[PDB]
Amino acid sequence: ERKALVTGGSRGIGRAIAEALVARGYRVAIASRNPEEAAQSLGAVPLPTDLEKDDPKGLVKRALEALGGLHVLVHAAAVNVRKPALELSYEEWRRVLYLHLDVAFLLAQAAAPHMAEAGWGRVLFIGSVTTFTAGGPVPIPAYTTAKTALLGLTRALAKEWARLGIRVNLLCPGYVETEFTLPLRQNPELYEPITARIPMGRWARPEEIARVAAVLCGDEAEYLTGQAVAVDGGFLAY
Amino acid sequence: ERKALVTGGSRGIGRAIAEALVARGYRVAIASRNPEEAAQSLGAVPLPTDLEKDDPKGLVKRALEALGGLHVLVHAAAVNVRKPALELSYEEWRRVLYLHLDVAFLLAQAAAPHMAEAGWGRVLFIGSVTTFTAGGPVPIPAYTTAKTALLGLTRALAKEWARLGIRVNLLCPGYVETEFTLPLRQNPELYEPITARIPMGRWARPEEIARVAAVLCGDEAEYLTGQAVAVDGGFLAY
Repeated sequence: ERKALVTGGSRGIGRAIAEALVARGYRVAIASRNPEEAAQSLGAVPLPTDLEKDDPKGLVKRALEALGGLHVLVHAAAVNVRKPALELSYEEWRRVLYLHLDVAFLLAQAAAPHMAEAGWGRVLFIGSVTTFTAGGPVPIPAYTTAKTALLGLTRALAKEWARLGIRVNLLCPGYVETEFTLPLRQNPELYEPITARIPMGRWARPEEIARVAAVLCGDEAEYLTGQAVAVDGGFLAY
Repeated sequence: ERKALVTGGSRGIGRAIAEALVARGYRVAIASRNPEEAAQSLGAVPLPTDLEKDDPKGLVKRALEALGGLHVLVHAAAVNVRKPALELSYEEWRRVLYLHLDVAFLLAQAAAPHMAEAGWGRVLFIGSVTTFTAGGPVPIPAYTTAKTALLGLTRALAKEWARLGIRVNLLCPGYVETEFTLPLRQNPELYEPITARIPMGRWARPEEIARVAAVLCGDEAEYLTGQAVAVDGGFLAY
């Protein structure tokens, strides 16, 4: 019954979330550069797009038309430039901040009217342990800044749209085994020091993160809004 | 299949959580001073006890024997002495800190071995918006201290028991309509200023809080531990 749009939905965390939503009976549309194969496999509508360049408003419009409505928005698209601040160019800084933060704002702003019309909505932004820390041995200042900024956006939008029936939250996955994080998992100087700080002693599978994402996209979150929910195996608590 | 013990389970938030767990197929035991009627109504095992005086270890033992095991512990017992610090006696301070914090530690410490034996466990402590603030117009310094202390205990136990298959989290309900909070709801000078800060514009029903509690007591929290999850209608984000 609920209609959902998941960006970065062809692989990694986004894919896992899309699968979880389909399992809940939601009509799902996934956006990424080449979502065709994943969409057919998951049972979702494919929406090819380059979110680093294409107008976000346009993607929301395409989702509304493809689904016949829009109640849920999950922005799980991922990109990164893992370079220290003094090496990072402004173009690279902007690339990371645009996709993670500006697009988050633009997508949510475009989706809200439709959720309000339905009187029910769920916006789920994707954070990180870097929403609360700086990534430790990994040089990701731009990513850290963007993922922390999302907590402010989450609070701001949650505050303004609560009366409209929309809940806005920030799911903060910990260290997860995906293609996106391979550079970290393959480097011992990164993987070892990080994993030693995870009480559960292992990285997460995307599906384990998606279990919580589904909750934040359902009736379970009726009175839950403007919050970050960290699913990190105990990393931050360590 | 899962066996759960819920303190403060005859009314308010505890009762709602017990109901939610029974709905999930869990075998539940509720503890409070007079749980008989509620237990019969909910379909749970009654465990009469005065947690402000009776040895917590004894209650856990009684739960294990009544349920045939123990996988879940929810400490939702509630008490308060709403007096400013300069008026509060040490006895009153200790009354609040003992029931909310010391008993939390003692119950969890006693339950952990059984959860570890089963290789799966969920400990859910109950926080408050006072885990992050001081209660605003309400004079509750002891309660604030205890509910904030629980976040430290949550992190500490989560860190040590993660490898044992136990997840430990702090559910922080916002302003909820229960008998316990009537003094706040009945006073305009308290209710009005507080509610004006809740984006959703209303207090929660216990059942709405329980929806999230159930998640934190299930497989959805497999990779979620050592965290606080606030379900407050947007109050803290405001």
